[PDB]
Amino acid sequence: STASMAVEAENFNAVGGTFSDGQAQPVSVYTVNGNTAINYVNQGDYADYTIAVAQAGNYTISYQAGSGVTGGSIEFMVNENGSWASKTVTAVPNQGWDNFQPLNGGSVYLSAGTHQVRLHGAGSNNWQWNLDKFTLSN
Ligand SMILES: OC[C@H]1O[C@@H](O)[C@H](O)[C@H](O[C@@H]2O[C@H]3CO[C@@H]([C@@H]2O)[C@@H]3O[C@@H]2O[C@H](CO)[C@H](O)[C@H](O[C@@H]3O[C@H]4CO[C@@H]([C@@H]3O)[C@@H]4O[C@@H]3O[C@H](CO)[C@H](O)[C@H](O[C@@H]4O[C@H]5CO[C@@H]([C@@H]4O)[C@@H]5O)[C@H]3O)[C@H]2O)[C@H]1O
Ligand SMILES: [Ca+2]
Ligand SMILES: [Ca+2]
Ligand SMILES: [Cl-]
Ligand SMILES: [Cl-]
Ligand SMILES: [Cl-]
Repeated sequence: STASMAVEAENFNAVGGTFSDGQAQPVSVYTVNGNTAINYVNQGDYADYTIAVAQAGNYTISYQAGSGVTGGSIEFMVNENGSWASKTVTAVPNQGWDNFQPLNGGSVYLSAGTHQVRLHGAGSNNWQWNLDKFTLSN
């Protein structure tokens, strides 16, 4: 029943958000120290992923995330019946925008099948967090 899926944050299928950050897209990509990551993530911004799950299970969520402010949080959601269901919300420690640290995101039950996952800038701050990748582990 062991399974592990690392999803690169830069490999979103869509991004969105209202915050005016002056960029071409509401969430941007950059590289630092060979880590490609999403940045310019603001409050209300989100990044959508499609994930194929062979093995049903209660997966643990781990983010490689960083922030340079207090008040960023990653809300992990799954689309269930054309309706986003909030799964976990995780504050991101303020240890520097480029300083990615493993961050425990709680757990989410994923059936065998294909899931739409949303990572949403859920905290109070105008600026939220940067994200290298996240890993789902059973
Ligand atoms: O006599 C007294 C006055 O003298 C006069 O000469 C002056 O006019 C002055 O008047 C004041 O001037 C300042 C001080 O008070 C206000 C008054 O007008 C004014 O305040 C400034 O106003 C600015 C807008 O006009 C700004 O809001 C400024 O705030 C800052 O603006 C930028 C720079 O630093 C941040 C700060 O909010 C903001 O930058 C953003 O900060 C984010 C962290 O908060 C983050 O780093 C953003 O960047 C992102 O970081 C990582 C995530 O994604 C990417 C992205 O680059 C990256 O990986 C960043 O853009 C405010 O102080 C009298 O003194
Ligand atoms: Ca943004
Ligand atoms: Ca990455
Ligand atoms: Cl990926
Ligand atoms: Cl590194
Ligand atoms: Cl769950």
